[PDB]
Amino acid sequence: XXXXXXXXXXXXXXXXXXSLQELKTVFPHGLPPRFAMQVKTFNEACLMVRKPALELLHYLKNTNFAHPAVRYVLYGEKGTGKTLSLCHILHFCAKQNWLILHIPDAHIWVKNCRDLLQSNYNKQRFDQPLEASTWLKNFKTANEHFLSQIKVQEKYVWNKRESTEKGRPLGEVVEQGIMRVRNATDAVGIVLKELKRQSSLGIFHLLVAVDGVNALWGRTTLKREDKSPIAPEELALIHNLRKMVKNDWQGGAIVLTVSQTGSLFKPRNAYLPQELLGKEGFDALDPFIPILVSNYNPKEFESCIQYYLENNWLQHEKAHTEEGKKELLFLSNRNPGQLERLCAYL
Amino acid sequence: WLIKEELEEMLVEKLSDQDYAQFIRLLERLSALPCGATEEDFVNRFRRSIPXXXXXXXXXXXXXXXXGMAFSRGEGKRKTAKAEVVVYGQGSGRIDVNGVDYLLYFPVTQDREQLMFPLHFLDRLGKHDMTCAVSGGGRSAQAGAVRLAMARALCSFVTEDEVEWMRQAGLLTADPRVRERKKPGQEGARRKFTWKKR
Ligand SMILES: Nc1nc2c(ncn2[C@@H]2O[C@H](COP(=O)(O)OP(=O)(O)O)[C@@H](O)[C@H]2O)c(=O)[nH]1
Ligand SMILES: [Mg+2]
Ligand SMILES: [Mg+2]
Repeated sequence: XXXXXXXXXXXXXXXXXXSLQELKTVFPHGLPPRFAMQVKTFNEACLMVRKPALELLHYLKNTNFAHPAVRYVLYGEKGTGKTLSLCHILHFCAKQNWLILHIPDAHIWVKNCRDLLQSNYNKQRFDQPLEASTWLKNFKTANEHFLSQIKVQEKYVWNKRESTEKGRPLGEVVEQGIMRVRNATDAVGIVLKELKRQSSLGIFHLLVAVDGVNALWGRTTLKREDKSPIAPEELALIHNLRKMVKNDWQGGAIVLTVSQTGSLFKPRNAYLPQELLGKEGFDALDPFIPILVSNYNPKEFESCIQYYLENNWLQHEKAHTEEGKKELLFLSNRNPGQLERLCAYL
Repeated sequence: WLIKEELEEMLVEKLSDQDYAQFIRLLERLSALPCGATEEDFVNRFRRSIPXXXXXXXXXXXXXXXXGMAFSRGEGKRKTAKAEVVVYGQGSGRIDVNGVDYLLYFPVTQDREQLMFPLHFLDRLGKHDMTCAVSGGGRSAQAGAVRLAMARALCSFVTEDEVEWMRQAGLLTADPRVRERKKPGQEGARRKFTWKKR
């Protein structure tokens, strides 16, 4: 299927490609691991375009940066393809030369943190250096041009012996937060608040993409040495990140996603926004655009099969028949994540 | 021919196997020649007749009043698990289980394969639309019950010939296999406490 760049309407269910340098540039952060497999396997980065992706992109074409920050939501069944329908957006508006703030899984913040550091600067907030540092190290390669341009107007204190005073390029702040890892989180929050402050200017076009928003108000796994569980409130990273969904600001766009897979305490089958977010989440999330994500339709499906045949990735003999199509259709219920797996061993 | 017990009843006489055998042997000699009228009557005395019946019983279809459409409702039962499956003759391929989709209700691939069996057999895979209610037991048991119920509800919409195929595929026959009760003084109904020679 034929393509050039992300935005075309009639190209629904066609194959968009990107380069490897385009890939290291646009997704320094994680790309969905199954798809990183796809890419490292086929040497080619390839994708198809879906009706919700089209819809979302056309909403992003009509955007007014004078208007307050607009929230979007991608919801759907497990492995229904909602995290990649985030990346479509990502490289589109990154090729439009915007600020791309991408957190691939919020859940990695709320769960499995080796080192919980206590910081009372923020009045009982905990910082997670491991995550902060990784996130910053990707964000560096994310947007390079914009990092030297931004001039932060603030005074900031890292240490008694260390400080940075206003008139500094932002990239400086970032890489100085990476070098000294213990305070990396503080620098993350700082980068964040000043990002939102500078978004008032026409220099910042901000796309804030947080996948697994449910993590923000959800119940947390991490614990104090008293065995007492800690709120999502108590996390420096999260407390600061909620501030970035708040719709208080201009020039930005926030695309969001509600996961099942990475979540905590939620049942396996709940793909509906109000469940995953809960009361606090939904309420604190304000009017948003609830974009449903669903299974491949027949056309997208025979398209996916077309594509897999094209790469000779189906190595089974009888895979070429209409028989093979009917089998894979019925076993997958033509679900993107399911078909991915049915082909992997086929 | 009569059993030994039936000749014993006919003559009001205890018999021996050898004797019975001798006689029946003689009746074969009789049948071996040209058969007269009274000859045939004579051997008819010692004749009996037996029934044999094999067909999978075919339910006439049922046309629903609401859409004016025909459906067939099957019931499978396997191993603590019963399932009921209503199959609609004009489908989108939709298959619903207990009010949720079949992919979600059988995350185990194996199960979905079991489900696929009858439909892939009869090449009807997209053609039919099924509603399903299943209860009892664990997942494989359930998927198998649905297999039986479905393959039963699929013989209204199939040809009279494909039926004998589904029999020889073993789709419509229940699974007699079930758990065997532990026995007291043993372990696992078969497994025994370790036996000691000394
Ligand atoms: N061809 C194609 N594949 C996709 C697309 N979106 C997702 N996939 C694949 O389908 C799988 C499921 O997508 P994902 O967003 O991770 O589902 P999630 O687990 O519900 O978030 C991924 O491994 C992708 O490789 C798409 O737009 N086109
Ligand atoms: Mg996901
Ligand atoms: Mg045992």
